[PDB]
Amino acid sequence: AQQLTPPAGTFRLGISKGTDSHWLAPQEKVKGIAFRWKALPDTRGFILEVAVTSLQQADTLFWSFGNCQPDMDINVFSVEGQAFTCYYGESMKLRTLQAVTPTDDIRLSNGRQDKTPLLLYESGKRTDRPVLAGRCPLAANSKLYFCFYEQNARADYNYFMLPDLFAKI
Amino acid sequence: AQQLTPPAGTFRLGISKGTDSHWLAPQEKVKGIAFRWKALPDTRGFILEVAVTSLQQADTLFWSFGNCQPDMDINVFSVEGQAFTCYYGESMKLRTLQAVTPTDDIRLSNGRQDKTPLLLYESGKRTDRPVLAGRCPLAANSKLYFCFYEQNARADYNYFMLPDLFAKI
Repeated sequence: AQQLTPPAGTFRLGISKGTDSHWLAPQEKVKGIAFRWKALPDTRGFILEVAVTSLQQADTLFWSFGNCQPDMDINVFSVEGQAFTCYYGESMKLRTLQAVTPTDDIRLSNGRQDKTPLLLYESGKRTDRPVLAGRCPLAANSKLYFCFYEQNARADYNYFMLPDLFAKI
Repeated sequence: AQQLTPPAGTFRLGISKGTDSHWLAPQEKVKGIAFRWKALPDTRGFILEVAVTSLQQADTLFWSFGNCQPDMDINVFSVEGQAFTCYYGESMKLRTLQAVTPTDDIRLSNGRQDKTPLLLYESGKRTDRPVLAGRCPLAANSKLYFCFYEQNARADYNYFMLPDLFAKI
């Protein structure tokens, strides 16, 4: 019901209708589109359900993900289809955020060219710290889903298992 | 017996005796120290066993690791104790290399300052693409281990499960 936030960074929602677009305000109402947010019980994170009934106000849904700390040493994204990974922090404290989106239409975009979703998506100006922008073409009587979560990086090998493993091979 | 290579990058071994140090040559023999390499049967990678018998030629073992492609967009390190992770490639094709070393004495050093292991380790010159360098103080009748391996990125959530999981919460 109430907007939930990712384990890190800023997840922003926008809508377009033809050549018109704008970023949605925190509790902004959209004609034909409803937003339900549910917290993840196991790991840190959430699922968002975009319930599309009508395309009267919006033809497309837009989203943008950015780790808005210009002081951080590391901030990189890995995109695999409709999913992405964000590595943020420093070498001595590297954190991982994982996310799953409705479409594979994800672009490394310039966060300073974000006046509207359509300007961010078609942004191409040179940037050392890009943000991610996504395009979700909408359909009536359909549901779209998002998932932002953290993964416990279970290392397959520890130093104390290595001497036995070396002798075993 | 024969030197093995990591799934990516270059793993270099060096030794020191007092204020004197040098990087070991591919089949360079060291008095009191033997190097046995074994391939990992499950995943892509290897284990190295540094068998120390005597400290007559060397009191300290040194090592370096770097991804030597300046053309490459991304190369970042995450160090957690005596273990590290390397994220290399581009956003659209990011790869992960994992490693286990004998000590937690790991530094983001400057590759250009690598004439000797002691110069690399104490390098303070600022660089955008550092190399990892570690110090392993040696002891007679002891064994040190290294492990370079790749981890199969099993994503905890997929878009197919999201509608059921949302309804389940």
